[PDB]
Amino acid sequence: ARIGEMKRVTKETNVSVKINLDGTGVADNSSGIPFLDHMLDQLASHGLFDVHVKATGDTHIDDHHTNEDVALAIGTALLQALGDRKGINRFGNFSAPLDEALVHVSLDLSGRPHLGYDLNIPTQRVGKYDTQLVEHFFQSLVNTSGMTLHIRQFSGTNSHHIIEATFKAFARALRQATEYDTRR
Amino acid sequence: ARIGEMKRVTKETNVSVKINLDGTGVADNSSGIPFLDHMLDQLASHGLFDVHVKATGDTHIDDHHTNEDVALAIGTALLQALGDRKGINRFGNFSAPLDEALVHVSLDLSGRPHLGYDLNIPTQRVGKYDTQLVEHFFQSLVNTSGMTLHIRQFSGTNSHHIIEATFKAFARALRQATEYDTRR
Amino acid sequence: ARIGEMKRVTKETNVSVKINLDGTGVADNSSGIPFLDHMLDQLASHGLFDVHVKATGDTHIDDHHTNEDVALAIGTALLQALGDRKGINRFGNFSAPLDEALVHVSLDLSGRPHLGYDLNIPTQRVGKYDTQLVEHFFQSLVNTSGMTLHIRQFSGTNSHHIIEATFKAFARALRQATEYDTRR
Amino acid sequence: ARIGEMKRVTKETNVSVKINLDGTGVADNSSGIPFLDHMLDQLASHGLFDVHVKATGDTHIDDHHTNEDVALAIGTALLQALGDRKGINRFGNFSAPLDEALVHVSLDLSGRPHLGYDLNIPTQRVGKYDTQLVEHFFQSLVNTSGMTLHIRQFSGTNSHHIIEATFKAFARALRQATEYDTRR
Amino acid sequence: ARIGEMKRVTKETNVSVKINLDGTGVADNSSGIPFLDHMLDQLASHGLFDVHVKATGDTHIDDHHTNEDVALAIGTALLQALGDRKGINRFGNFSAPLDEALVHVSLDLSGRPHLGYDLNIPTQRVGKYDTQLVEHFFQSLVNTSGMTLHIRQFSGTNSHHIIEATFKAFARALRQATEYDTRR
Amino acid sequence: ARIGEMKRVTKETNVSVKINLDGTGVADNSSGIPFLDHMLDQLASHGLFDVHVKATGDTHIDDHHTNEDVALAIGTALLQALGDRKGINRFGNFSAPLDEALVHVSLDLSGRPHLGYDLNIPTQRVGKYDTQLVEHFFQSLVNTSGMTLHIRQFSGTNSHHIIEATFKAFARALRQATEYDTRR
Ligand SMILES: [Mn+2]
Ligand SMILES: [Mn+2]
Ligand SMILES: [Mn+2]
Ligand SMILES: [Mn+2]
Ligand SMILES: [Mn+2]
Ligand SMILES: [Mn+2]
Ligand SMILES: [Mn+2]
Ligand SMILES: [Mn+2]
Ligand SMILES: [Mn+2]
Ligand SMILES: [Mn+2]
Ligand SMILES: [Mn+2]
Ligand SMILES: [Mn+2]
Repeated sequence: ARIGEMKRVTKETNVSVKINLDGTGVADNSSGIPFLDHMLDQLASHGLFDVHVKATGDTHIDDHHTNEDVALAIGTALLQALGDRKGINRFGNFSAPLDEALVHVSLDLSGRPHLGYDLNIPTQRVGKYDTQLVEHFFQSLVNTSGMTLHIRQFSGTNSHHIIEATFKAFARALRQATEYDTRR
Repeated sequence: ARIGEMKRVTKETNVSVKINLDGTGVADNSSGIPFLDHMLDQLASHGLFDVHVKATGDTHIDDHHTNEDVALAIGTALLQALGDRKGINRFGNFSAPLDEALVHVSLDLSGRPHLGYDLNIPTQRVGKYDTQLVEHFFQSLVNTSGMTLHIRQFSGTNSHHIIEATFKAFARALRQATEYDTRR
Repeated sequence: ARIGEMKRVTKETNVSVKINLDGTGVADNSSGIPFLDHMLDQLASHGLFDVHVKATGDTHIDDHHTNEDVALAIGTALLQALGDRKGINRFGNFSAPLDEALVHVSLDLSGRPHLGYDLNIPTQRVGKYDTQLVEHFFQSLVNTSGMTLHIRQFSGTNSHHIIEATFKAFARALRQATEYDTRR
Repeated sequence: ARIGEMKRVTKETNVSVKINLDGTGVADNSSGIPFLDHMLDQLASHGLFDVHVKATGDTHIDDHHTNEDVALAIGTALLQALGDRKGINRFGNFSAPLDEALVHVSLDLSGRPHLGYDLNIPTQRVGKYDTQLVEHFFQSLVNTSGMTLHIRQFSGTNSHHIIEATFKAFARALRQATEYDTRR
Repeated sequence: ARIGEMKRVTKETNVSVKINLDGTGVADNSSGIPFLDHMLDQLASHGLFDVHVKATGDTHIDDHHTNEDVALAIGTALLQALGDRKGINRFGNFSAPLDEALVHVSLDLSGRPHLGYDLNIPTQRVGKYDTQLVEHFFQSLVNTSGMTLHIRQFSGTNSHHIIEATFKAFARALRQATEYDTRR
Repeated sequence: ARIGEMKRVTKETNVSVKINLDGTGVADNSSGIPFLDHMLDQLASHGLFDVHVKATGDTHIDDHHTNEDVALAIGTALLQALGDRKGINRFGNFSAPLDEALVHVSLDLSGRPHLGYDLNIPTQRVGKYDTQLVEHFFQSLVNTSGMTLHIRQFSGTNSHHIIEATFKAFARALRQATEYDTRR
C-alpha cells in the first residue's frame, strides 16, 4: 500500500494531510472551508482513495491562504506515495455528466507540471466559497505533484453542478493512471 | 529618525496612526477591516517601515467611513515625517510580480497631489472587503501627503494577487524615494 | 502470436518491414529519415508492439518517396497479421496530453479506408523533416490496412510536441482495438 | 561563494552544468547547439556569473531534446546555489535596448513557478536554431528553479537582436535579485 | 574628472559647448531660444552635470538652424568626455512623472546610433518654441554621440509637462549609465 | 585617385577592405558569405569601382556578425576616400529594372546619416543567406559613411531579382554622386 503524508506550519496556516492510493473510500476532511470539504469527499468516494485533511488558518481575512496551502500539501503527499511510478498506466481520461453539466479531464504523470484550464463558472459565490479559488486549487496541486492536467467544459449552467462534476472526473482519471498495468 | 503621528476624532471614527520612516519592519495594525490590516502589514515588511494603526468606527453600516479616515491619517503623518525633504531622492519606481499578476508603480514627492489609477479588479468582494475601496484608499492618501502617484496593471486575473501586488510595489517605490541621495 | 512482414523493391526504394502484435516493445528502426525513426520507436514502447523497419532510397532528392513507401509497407503487414479479426475489440479511443498539446485518436478496423485529419502544425520543418509528410504517412497507412481513422487536435503550440503526441495516442488506440474481447 | 552543479544521464543526452553566483564572468560553454552557446556567454558577461555547460546528445534528430535538458540542469543548479535565500533582494527588473529592439524582464525568486512569455520573433530560423525553442528554454528553467518570470517585448524587427536582448535583460535582472540587501 | 568641449563656426551659427560629467549641477546656458535654455537647466540639476552653452545665430528666420547646431555640439562633447567607456554601467533606465504626464527613457552607450521616438505633443507652440524641434534635437544628439535611445509616453495632456518630463527622465538615465560600476 | 582602406580585428571577425573610386571595375571579394560576394561584384561592374574585401569570422553560429562588420568597414573606407567632397555632384538618382522587378535609389552625401528602407522580399532565404540581413547591411553602411539613402520598390516577385536590382541602382547612383561637376 502506497501512503503519503505531509505537515507544514507557516505564519498563516497549519496543515496535516494523509493520502492512501490503495483505499476503500474513507473520507475524514475537516478544514475551515465547508464547501472544499464537500469536494474532497467526492475524491475519496469516486476515486476509492483514503483522504484525511486537517487544517486551521486565518479564515477571518479570506479563504485564499487556507485554500492554497491545502492544495500544496495534497500534491506533495501524492508525489511521495507514487514513488518510482514503475508498472503503472500513467495516463487517465474520463468525462463526467452531472445533469446539464459535462466536464472532461485528461492527465498524465510525467514530472513536468502544466495546467490547462477551460471552465466557465457563471456566479461569483457558490455558498461562502469564492469561485476564483477553483483554478488556484488545481494550479497549486500540479506544481507540487509534477503532473500534466487538462480540464475542458462542454456544457453546464449551474455553478454547483459544474464544479462538482469536475472533481468527479478528476478522481476517476487519477484512479486509472495509478492502477498497475497488466502488460500482455 | 523621522517619525509622524496623527489623531483625529469625528462623529463616525476614532483613528490613531504612527509611522517611522527609519524602521526595521515592525507592524502593529488593528482596525475593523481585517483585509486592510493584511495589506498594511506588507507595507511594513517590504518597505522596512514601522506602521502602527488603531481605529474603531461604525462598521455596522459600511467599511467606507473607516477606510477613508485611515487613509487620510496615514497621508498626514507621512507629510510631517518628511519635513523639508532635503537630500532625498524624491523619486521611486518598481514593478512587482505576483504569480500571473504584474503591477508597476511610479511616484514622486513634489507637493502637488495627483492620482493615476489603472487597475482591473474582476470581482466585487475579496473577503468581506469591497473592491471599490482600493481606489478610495489611494486617492485619500495623496490628497493629504501631496504626492504624484501612477499605478498601472500589465497582467493579472486573481483579485487577491492583483491588490496585494499593488501594495508591494508601492512600498518599495516609497522606500526608494525616501532614502538619502549619496550625491557624487 | 500474430506476425506480419512485407518486402517491396521499386526503382526508388527498398523496404523490409516486420510487425508483431503480441510483443514487449522491441524497436529496431533504421531508415534514411531520423525523425521518422524517433516516431516509430514510440509506437513500439506505448503500444507494446515489436516494430522492425529497414529502408534505403533516394533521399538525395527528397524524403517524400521513402516516407510514402514505408507507410504502405506497414499497413500491408498490419493487415496480414490481423487475419480474420475474430474475437477482437475492433475499436480504440485515446486522448494523449504532452505538455500544452492534446490530441485525440479514434479508429476502427472495418475494411473500409477513411482518414479524418485535423492537425495544425505551425512550422514547416521540425528538424530536416518536412511537416507535410505527417498527413501523407497516415493516408498511405489506411489505404493498405483498410481502417477508419480520425485525428483531432484540441491544443498545442510546439511542433515536436504535437506530432509526437499524435503517435502516442495512435499506438494506444491501436493496442486497444487489437486485444481479444473477454465477452461476458 | 555560492556554487551549484548538476549531472544527469538519460537515453538521449548527457549534461554537466556548473554555476557560480559570485563570479567575474568566466564563460566555458560547449554543447551541440552553437547559437545557444552564444546566448549563454552573454549571461556570464552581463550577469557577472561563472557558467560552465558541457553537453552531448542526439542532435542528428533535432535540437529539441538537448535544448530541454540543458535548461532543466541550469535551473536545478541555480536552486541549490541559492540555498535558504536569506538576506537577498529576491526581486529584479531591467529593460535592455539593442538597436531597434527593447525587451523588459521582471522576475522574483519565490518558490512558485510561473512564466509570462510575450515575444514576437518574425523568422523561423536564426542560424540552424529553431526559434520555437526560446520559449521551451525559459519554461524548463522556471520549472526546476521555482521562479516567477515575466518577459515582454516593446519593439524589434531583427530576430538576432530580439533574442539576444532578452538574455541581456534576464542576466542583469537575475544579478539584482541575488545581491545581498544592505538593510538600512 | 571627464570634461568635453566643442566649438563650431558656420555661415549660420556660432556655438561653444562645455560639459562636465563629474559635476554638482552648475547651469550656464545662453542661446537665442529661451525655452531650450529652460530645458537644458533641468539636465544639469537632475543629472548633476555641469552644462555651459553659448550660441548665436540667424533666429530672425527660424529657430531650426540654431536648435540643430546646439544638439550636434552637445553630442560631440559628450563622446569625447566618455573616452574609452571602461568600467561604466553603459545602461540607464528611468520613468519620470510630472502631474498627469509620465515618460520612460531607456538608453545604452554602444557606438551605434539609433532613436526610438514615441511622443504625442498636442499643441504646435509652447511659447515661441516650435514643438517639431523636440524630435530634431534628440535625433541630432544621438548621431554625434553614438547612442541608442528609446523614448515612450504613457500619459500626458499638457505640452509643457510632457516635454519637461522627457528631459528629467533623460538626465537621470544618462547619469546612471555614466557612473562607474562597483563590480562585486 | 581616391582610395580608402580599413582593417578591424574583434573577438568575432577579421576584416580588411579596400575601395578605389576611380577604377575600372576590378572585383576581388572573398568572405564567408557567397551570396554577399555575388552582390559586391555587381557594385564593381556597374559602378566602375575597385572593391576588395577579405573577411573571416564565426559563421558557424550565424552570418549576422560577419555581415555587420563588412558593412561598417566599407562605409568607413568610403568616407576617407571622399575627403573634403569638393567639386563633386553629391547627388545621385537611378531606377534599375530587372525582369519584373524595379527599384529606385536616391542618395546624397551630406554627413547626416539616414536610411529610408521600403522593400518587400517574399522569401526568408535566397540560398543560405538570410533576407533580414539586407536591411542590416545598408543601415550599417550609412552609419559610418554619413549619407542619406532612400530605397523604394515599385514591382517585383522574385527574391533574387529584387535584391540584385537594388545593388545595381545603388552602384550607379553612388557613381553619379562621386563624379566631379563640370560647372558651367
Ligand atoms: Mn495565491
Ligand atoms: Mn453536491
Ligand atoms: Mn468617501
Ligand atoms: Mn496575501
Ligand atoms: Mn506521394
Ligand atoms: Mn521527442
Ligand atoms: Mn519538450
Ligand atoms: Mn550576437
Ligand atoms: Mn534640420
Ligand atoms: Mn517648467
Ligand atoms: Mn546587429
Ligand atoms: Mn544574379
